[PDB]
Amino acid sequence: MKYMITSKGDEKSDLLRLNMIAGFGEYDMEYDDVEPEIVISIGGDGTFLSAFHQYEERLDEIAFIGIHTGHLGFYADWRPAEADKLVKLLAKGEYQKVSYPLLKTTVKYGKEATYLALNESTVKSSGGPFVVDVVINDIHFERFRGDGLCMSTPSGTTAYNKSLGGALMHPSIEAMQLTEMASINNRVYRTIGSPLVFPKHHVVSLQPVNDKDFQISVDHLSILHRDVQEIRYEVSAKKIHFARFRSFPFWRRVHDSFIED
Amino acid sequence: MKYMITSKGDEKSDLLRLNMIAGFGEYDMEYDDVEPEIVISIGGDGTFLSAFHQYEERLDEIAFIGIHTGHLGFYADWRPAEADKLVKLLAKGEYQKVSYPLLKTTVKYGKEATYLALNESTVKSSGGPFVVDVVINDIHFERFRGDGLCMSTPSGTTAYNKSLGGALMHPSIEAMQLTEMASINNRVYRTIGSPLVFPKHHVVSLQPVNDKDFQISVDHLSILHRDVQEIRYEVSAKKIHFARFRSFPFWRRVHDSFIED
Amino acid sequence: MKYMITSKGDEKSDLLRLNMIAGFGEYDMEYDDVEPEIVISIGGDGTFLSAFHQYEERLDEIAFIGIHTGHLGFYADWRPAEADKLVKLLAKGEYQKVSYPLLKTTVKYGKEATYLALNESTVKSSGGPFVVDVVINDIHFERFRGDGLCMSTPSGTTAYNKSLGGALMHPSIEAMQLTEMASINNRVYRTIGSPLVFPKHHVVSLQPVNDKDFQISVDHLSILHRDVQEIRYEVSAKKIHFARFRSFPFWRRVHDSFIED
Amino acid sequence: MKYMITSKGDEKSDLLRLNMIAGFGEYDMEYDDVEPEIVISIGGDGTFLSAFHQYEERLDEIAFIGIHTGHLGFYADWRPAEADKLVKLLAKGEYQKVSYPLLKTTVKYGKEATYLALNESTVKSSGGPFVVDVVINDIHFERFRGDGLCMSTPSGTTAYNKSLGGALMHPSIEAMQLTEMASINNRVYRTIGSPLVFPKHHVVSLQPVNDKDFQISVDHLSILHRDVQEIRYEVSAKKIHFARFRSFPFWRRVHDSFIED
Ligand SMILES: Nc1ncnc2c1ncn2[C@@H]1O[C@H](CN2CC#Cc3nc4c(N)ncnc4n3[C@@H]3O[C@H](CNC(=O)NCCNC(=O)C2)[C@@H](O)[C@H]3O)[C@@H](O)[C@H]1O
Ligand SMILES: Nc1ncnc2c1ncn2[C@@H]1O[C@H](CN2CC#Cc3nc4c(N)ncnc4n3[C@@H]3O[C@H](CNC(=O)NCCNC(=O)C2)[C@@H](O)[C@H]3O)[C@@H](O)[C@H]1O
Ligand SMILES: Nc1ncnc2c1ncn2[C@@H]1O[C@H](CN2CC#Cc3nc4c(N)ncnc4n3[C@@H]3O[C@H](CNC(=O)NCCNC(=O)C2)[C@@H](O)[C@H]3O)[C@@H](O)[C@H]1O
Ligand SMILES: Nc1ncnc2c1ncn2[C@@H]1O[C@H](CN2CC#Cc3nc4c(N)ncnc4n3[C@@H]3O[C@H](CNC(=O)NCCNC(=O)C2)[C@@H](O)[C@H]3O)[C@@H](O)[C@H]1O
Repeated sequence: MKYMITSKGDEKSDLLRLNMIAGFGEYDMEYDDVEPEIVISIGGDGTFLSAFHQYEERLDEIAFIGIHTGHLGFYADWRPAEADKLVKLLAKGEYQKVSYPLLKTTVKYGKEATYLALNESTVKSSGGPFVVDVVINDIHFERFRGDGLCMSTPSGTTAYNKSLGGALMHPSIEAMQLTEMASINNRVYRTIGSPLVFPKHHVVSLQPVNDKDFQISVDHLSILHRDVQEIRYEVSAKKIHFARFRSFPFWRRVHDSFIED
Repeated sequence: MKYMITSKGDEKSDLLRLNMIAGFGEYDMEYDDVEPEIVISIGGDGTFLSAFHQYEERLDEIAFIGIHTGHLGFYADWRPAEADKLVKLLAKGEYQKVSYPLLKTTVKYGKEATYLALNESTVKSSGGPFVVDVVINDIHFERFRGDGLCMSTPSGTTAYNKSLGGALMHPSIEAMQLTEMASINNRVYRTIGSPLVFPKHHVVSLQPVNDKDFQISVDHLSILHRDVQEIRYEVSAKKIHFARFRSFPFWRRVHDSFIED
Repeated sequence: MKYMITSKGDEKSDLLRLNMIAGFGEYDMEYDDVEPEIVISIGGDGTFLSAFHQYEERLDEIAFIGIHTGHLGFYADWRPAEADKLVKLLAKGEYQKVSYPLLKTTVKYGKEATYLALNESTVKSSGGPFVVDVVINDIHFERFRGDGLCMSTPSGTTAYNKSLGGALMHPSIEAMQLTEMASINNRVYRTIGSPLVFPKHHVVSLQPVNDKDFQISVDHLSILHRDVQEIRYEVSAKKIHFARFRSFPFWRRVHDSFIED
Repeated sequence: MKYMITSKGDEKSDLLRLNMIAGFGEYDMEYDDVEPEIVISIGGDGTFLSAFHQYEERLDEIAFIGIHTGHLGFYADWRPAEADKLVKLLAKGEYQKVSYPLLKTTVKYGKEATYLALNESTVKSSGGPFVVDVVINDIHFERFRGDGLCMSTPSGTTAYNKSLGGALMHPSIEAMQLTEMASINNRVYRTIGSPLVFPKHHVVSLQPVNDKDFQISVDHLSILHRDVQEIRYEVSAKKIHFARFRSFPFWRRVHDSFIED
């Protein structure tokens, strides 16, 4: 159907994109980057992230495919040499779609802004000390003092979540995971420490205690928010759809990226 | 209906059991510890664990209730002073049942033995070095060298799993979580490090590399197994049912047990 | 001899300062905040830190004493009710001095600036990704990718170092300790992970790989540095001297601050 | 002078030993495994550990050298191909000696046994729960509940200590480091969590609370001790001496063993 291709912008990725476009010209494939049904990302995981946010308002109409030009990307699971075979299989169709959960961040002021994340959503202070009350389904759970917090999707658990001590979570689990960044823990201040895994329909809310300015980052897009009254986290109802042409299981993907390949 | 009561065995718990029995005599409640429909545990989490394994062959016919005589137990969420009010509400009935996932361990030899866990199932070596290949859905994932491994249920994540760096997982998530015990990690030997969370129908298998003798512990019941060929982990199809009479959410339970109460 | 007193600035601390000054008027004690020999800090650990940096150019001529107005501070080990007994013992003299090691940070450009730390010296990126080569005594040790790094004094190991997984180190050990902040670790990027403890005369140097702008914080005083060519860490030759009037051992101080008091 | 050579016992190591002996026959070198002045270990770190304990009663009269037949050992820093050049340099002499601190474990009963460790000394329970009071210089510091504890030398910090979260410590620092094994931490039971680094002349003592049987392991030599009244740890006055023929710094050794080589 309709398709488009984003590139990292370097020489290698642009040429691959041009060759794939020329290969798509030899089928009934129309290039359309306004209402594509197939979005192809050529680059790394960052490039795939940019492609996701570029089309986040049409997630139900789009299937994503990643090609990695450098080393294996977690979302870009195709080597450049397989691009010709990918063009052919994609042209025919009859591929199966695979869906991963997403995370919804809502920021309220004193107005409401919402964001969608594929990796994670983190919160820090705008300079001063970060102090927030953590409220789970309207129950006050803890007062957090430290560098910040990170709320991860399942496919995000192998990213920033992993470096903060979080657990790696299979993407068929509709959940989100909260991890701490350097929390204070003494006789006066104490947090849970452990990562927390939340199911669908649970709401985690952050409430300022003193400072109301926070730096919020959704998939490394970092925005300063002033006069913040609440940050709410929940598993989104929207999902990202991947076009898959062969078996590449998640735990094998994890093995290749972290153990050996 | 039919019911029975287990006690920690100390003076305080025995007297509470006797008083509850006398209180049950004033209703249409028959004491039966062969085919009870209600099992009451008076003691700590250990006592509740013993009650679970005592009746693990009738989990679908039984609802559990825990009373804690010492401090708050995670499974024993009733104070002794509320025992009279518990007798009354239980006598009427019309309570709602709450189900938690369980973990199935299978041990093969050179014959098959299976176990059911409510907290976790761990594996260590019988003295020599512990070395196992970790296989996920028939895919070889890693070779583990270290002290041992721990596979946790959701309600178990606040137990041994928590002390090994695992994530705390809400019990409505049908999953199991694998955590490492002091793994070797240098240029020659390397593991994933991070905890792993597996959904229903995923099978994690441990395969010996050299030594075939392992000490396997299911809910602190520790058994030596010789001539072991495989240990398989998967989320059980069986579930434990709790009788609940009021709202005591999991994250509030976690807050009380770890933050403050 | 000569003395001065810094206060947190709230009502409670100002009144305590005024009362101690009036008590010092009844001895041969001259108030002098230009060349004091005794510096008294009334507040928390932050107030003590400010007092240290206010007089860092006369460390060999000054002994410090901390009074904590809120909860126990690690450096402020005197309760306000003991202020009168402290005035008396200090007026007589014949107290013993205790010395803690300090950390020297040197920043080079493309010029040289040096800083002295009592808790720690940390480095982050000015927004972009933080990537530095870590060089130990002119040996290239690792390339670090992550949120940042923290170099701690011994008395600092119970502060930020503690929240990043570092070890707690007795202050009689002339050393410094380096800990990571959320490092990337996969098949392509890998760091040591473990904290590193360095003796006197060892030099740890950070060298930029791409971005040359870093946010450097010495005892929570955070400064942006542009066009950075090198950050060098080493145990200082200067030491801070505490006046002590009774036995309050470090591990007891640690017990009171973290286990129970 | 006098010398002897221990081998791992496999074919490769025995032949190397025989060739080195024949090479030593061509100098004024007498083979003597009763009172050697030079001890050569051919194998891995385990083989070097066995050589250390074989001659622990003559540490001041002996210099050690390790040759690694498999991958790089931390104590065995010579490749087999350099054995001929090692024979020659050792025959001449005029080499410089390098000393590493050691750890002294003392076990008291209801009699006294002492052990010397080069890597570490650990303590576990003989089956039941491990519960000990931790006393630092006669000050009660904490009650530990968990799997066990590990007290490490500096050169041991890259071994078991590393896998338990401890810090890596340069061997010129006369110290010992204590790390936890899976400690219980909730509202009722709490430990320090962080590793602890102790200087020379500090004494750490473990005192049983209930069970008095402990499994104590000194450099992987594991002994059951019954009727235990106290386990005392302190930096030994004895030191191990290494013969060094060229610069191979500790942090380079660490880089090669963990980052890349
Ligand atoms: N302190 C920290 N430690 C560890 N990770 C941290 C971190 N701070 C942020 N992040 C993670 O970077 C994401 C944003 N960036 C693109 C990516 C993607 C990714 N997504 C996944 C996934 N789902 N699973 C497995 N690997 C994944 N990756 C892998 O990360 C490696 C690069 N990481 C870097 O940090 N660069 C420096 C700053 N970031 C960027 O400029 C752009 C690449 O190898 C890439 O392939 C965020 O969304 C965070 O998650
Ligand atoms: N090194 C280690 N560190 C941390 N935990 C470890 C551990 N080794 C094993 N275990 C856990 O003990 C369970 C078995 N025992 C009864 C319990 C239950 C429990 N279940 C839950 C739950 N689901 N959620 C939250 N808290 C829970 N608890 C809390 O543990 C505290 C006691 N722990 C102890 O270890 N005693 C010493 C040895 N064990 C026993 O004799 C009996 C009590 O406070 C009890 O209330 C196992 O199944 C493991 O999980
Ligand atoms: N993410 C993080 N997690 C943990 N600590 C972090 C951190 N970021 C920074 N720091 C540490 O704060 C120091 C600077 N601040 C005064 C202090 C002193 C201190 N010194 C010691 C010591 N030597 N030993 C034991 N406790 C000590 N304390 C204890 O820290 C508690 C407050 N901590 C806070 O963070 N406030 C928010 C930001 N900071 C400030 O505004 C002022 C007080 O209880 C105080 O008594 C820095 O130098 C860092 O070390
Ligand atoms: N759960 C655990 N996780 C991590 N380490 C653990 C551990 N349990 C115990 N140990 C450490 O094994 C030592 C005893 N063994 C010889 C060694 C030496 C060593 N010494 C050093 C040093 N100073 N610095 C850096 N590396 C060093 N090594 C490296 O350890 C690798 C093997 N480790 C193994 O465990 N084998 C299984 C059991 N042990 C043995 O049969 C024999 C080899 O690569 C060897 O070269 C102990 O003394 C402990 O320290």
